[PDB]
Amino acid sequence: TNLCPFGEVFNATRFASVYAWNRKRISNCVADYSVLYNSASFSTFKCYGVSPTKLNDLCFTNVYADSFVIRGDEVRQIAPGQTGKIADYNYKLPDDFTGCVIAWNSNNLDSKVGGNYNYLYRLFRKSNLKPFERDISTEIYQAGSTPCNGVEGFNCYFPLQSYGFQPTYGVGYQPYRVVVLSFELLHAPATVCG
Amino acid sequence: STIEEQAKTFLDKFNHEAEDLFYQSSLASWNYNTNITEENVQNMNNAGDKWSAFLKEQSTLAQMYPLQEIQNLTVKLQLQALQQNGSSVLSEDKSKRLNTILNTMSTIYSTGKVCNPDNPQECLLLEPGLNEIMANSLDYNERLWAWESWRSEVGKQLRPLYEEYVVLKNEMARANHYEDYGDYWRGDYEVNGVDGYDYSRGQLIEDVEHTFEEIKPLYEHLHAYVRAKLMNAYPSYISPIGCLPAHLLGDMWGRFWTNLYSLTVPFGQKPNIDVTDAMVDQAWDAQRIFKEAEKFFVSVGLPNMTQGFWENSMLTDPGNVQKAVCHPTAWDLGKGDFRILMCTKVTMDDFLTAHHEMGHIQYDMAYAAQPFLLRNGANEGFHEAVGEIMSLSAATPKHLKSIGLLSPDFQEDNETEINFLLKQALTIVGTLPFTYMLEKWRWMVFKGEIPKDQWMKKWWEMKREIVGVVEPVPHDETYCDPASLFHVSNDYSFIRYYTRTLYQFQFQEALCQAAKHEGPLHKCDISNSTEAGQKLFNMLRLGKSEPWTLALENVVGAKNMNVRPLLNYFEPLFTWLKDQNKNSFVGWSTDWSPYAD
Ligand SMILES: *[C@@H]1O[C@H](CO)[C@@H](O)[C@H](O)[C@H]1NC(C)=O
Ligand SMILES: *[C@@H]1O[C@H](CO)[C@@H](O)[C@H](O)[C@H]1NC(C)=O
Ligand SMILES: *[C@@H]1O[C@H](CO)[C@@H](O)[C@H](O)[C@H]1NC(C)=O
Ligand SMILES: *[C@@H]1O[C@H](CO)[C@@H](O)[C@H](O)[C@H]1NC(C)=O
Ligand SMILES: *[C@@H]1O[C@H](CO)[C@@H](O)[C@H](O)[C@H]1NC(C)=O
Repeated sequence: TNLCPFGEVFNATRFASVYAWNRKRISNCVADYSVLYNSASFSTFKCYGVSPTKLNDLCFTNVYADSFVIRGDEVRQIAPGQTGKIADYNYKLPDDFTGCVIAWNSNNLDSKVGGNYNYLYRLFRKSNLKPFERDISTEIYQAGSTPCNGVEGFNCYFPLQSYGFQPTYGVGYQPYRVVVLSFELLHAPATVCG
Repeated sequence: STIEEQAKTFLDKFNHEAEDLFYQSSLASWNYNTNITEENVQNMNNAGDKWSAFLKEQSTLAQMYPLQEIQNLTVKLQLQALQQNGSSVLSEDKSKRLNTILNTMSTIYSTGKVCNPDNPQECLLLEPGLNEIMANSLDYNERLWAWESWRSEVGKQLRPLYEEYVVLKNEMARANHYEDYGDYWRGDYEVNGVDGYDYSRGQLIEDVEHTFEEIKPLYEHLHAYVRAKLMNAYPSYISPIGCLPAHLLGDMWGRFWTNLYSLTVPFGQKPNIDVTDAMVDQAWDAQRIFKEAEKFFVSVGLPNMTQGFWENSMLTDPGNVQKAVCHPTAWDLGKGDFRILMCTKVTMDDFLTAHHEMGHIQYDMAYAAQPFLLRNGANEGFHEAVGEIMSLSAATPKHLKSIGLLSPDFQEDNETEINFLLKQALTIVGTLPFTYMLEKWRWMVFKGEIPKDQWMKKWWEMKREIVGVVEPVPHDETYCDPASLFHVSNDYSFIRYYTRTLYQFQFQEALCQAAKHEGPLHKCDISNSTEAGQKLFNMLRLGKSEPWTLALENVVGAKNMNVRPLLNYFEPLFTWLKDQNKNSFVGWSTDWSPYAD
């Protein structure tokens, strides 16, 4: 019986880009959500299936805590039945979404003068994504007909693009960090609640 | 698969490249324009070269796509905006000579310096020398000499330069499949292949022709009144039946007539409306000016400015430790960053210009979500249009009576309102005839219908017939008077101001009639009328994604330029002049000259 280590999850300092969205399985621990709820200092805290409080004393078999960073205006992109770049090619949500989506401003950390370029996101793809899949396979997207043998050039573009993060951005373009907690309800023994 | 999806993919990637490059360049240019330092200019020119070369190579890559093999309009709009190679496509030798022409003429205009015939080492540059020389002075001879000298030093130099400039430019436009370059300047207004909103290049010339046709009587009464007044000011140099001195237009040319207002006050005993001492006594500062402008813009339902705008932008003269080119400008660095740059003092003029720039920035805040190349006005005038309408609104006596800058027991009536009208006239009615004269003059030049050996000669005739100003000096082919002005010498399309002037007043009528206003337009305000604000936003949110005239109709309900907004706006002043001019003439002869003694 241990507390679910949400702490060094929500406020670690190295978050990956969406195209390689990070995921950690949480189980075999007791989970104290209501503290993270009543933190109440986030810029957005939604989810789809339970009141913020009632989820506390109703529990699951396992949960997945995924993290990434996106641009502000695209927080709306992350929700069941949502479309758009980060929704269709980078992070796709199922429609019976069990988890919760928390998102906070991070402009004072993840951006810096000159513009950070560590953070990435995929720009094109032959077709949209399945639910919940990670894709680091990065072969050139074929935009035209001429097979150009893996090079940058005309109708051959690299599927990844670097976010521009200069801290003088509008809130809609300043970076926003996002965590999502996908719960499952299965037949496994007593591994998740608190 | 198809061509069109490929083009959209291309534009997608191009958006997130050009956005970032433009942000870098804009931020660098800003950091320069706020604090004059050398390596700032260095990194600025670096980023600017980056952005420019990137744009050129993108245009070359883009021309690899067929135009008519695309059907979705927006894509065609973006691709015509991008693929137009322009001067870049001509021969590298000729393009280099062209770049030299630009820098040469511009630097001669911006560094030209006139020196009195008595002192070879005491003399004045244009800015701000000749400006005040022509504005604050009442001196006949001073203005005469300054006029001729400034037309002598730079213009006579730049004459063949501008000639060959026109030549290479028309060859360039031919290479762009344009009939000539003035046509290319028109081409921004051109609209193709959309039902109910077609627009030809010559459709524009017809538009401007007709607009000025109905404008004619207003400006004719204006000329009459000013002629009478300056005659009272200069009995030995104005006959009340002819044109006006080309050296007494308050400035070097007659682009604005505000300076003559001081001379032609309609009633020099009624106090003029200003709250400068008032804003002082009430302990205001630039910060509070802009906060009140934000309050106003909220009062029309638009979103208040971004937090980043407040914490980031430079709003006041940054002390005396650093100097900068802080002429009032409003920057949209893209990607959600919007700033205003102005060494804001505290006065009524700053109060107006602050709202002007706030209109600029709000306008840009509207169309953030559109693709890159659409992040600009429906035309090349709507920016200054929205920037001028908010100012015009706030400058009414009543809106000031609202937020407590005027005496709540103020008595506003006939004489003072005609004063305010005639002032705003000299500001805004002034630009119509002069602007149109110059624009169509340059259009004929690009149309080459005028032999070089007669340019100046026909020049003043247009000044003569269309605008009514007489030259003070005999002019042979030694003159290049057009280049004697910034936008000409600096090669800027000059119609945009005429178009802006018309569009703002169409906007004024549209919004006041949509704000359920009753009565005189010249007293109108939009604030607190969320309905009219929503009306305006309904167009602001388009930028230039829709054809511009569709955007205009989304405001006024007329699909074309209309001047009757203007004459209606002024009709108080119109009748007033129609009375004032009973005993004096309107109209002039094309032969007269002050030196035709
Ligand atoms: C991370 O930052 C939040 C503020 O949003 C703070 O409440 C939290 O305590 C920090 N993390 C840790 C482990 O303290
Ligand atoms: C202007 O820029 C220089 C170089 O970045 C800087 O050292 C200086 O402090 C700036 N001016 C002011 C008033 O800070
Ligand atoms: C053009 O494409 C955009 C997005 O690709 C789409 O929203 C729009 O509807 C298209 N144009 C028309 C006329 O449907
Ligand atoms: C801007 O106006 C909105 C309109 O309701 C308001 O909610 C918001 O608080 C204002 N901005 C700030 C920083 O308070
Ligand atoms: C706008 O509405 C507010 C709220 O009543 C009022 O205090 C203010 O005087 C109004 N101003 C104008 C110009 O209507």
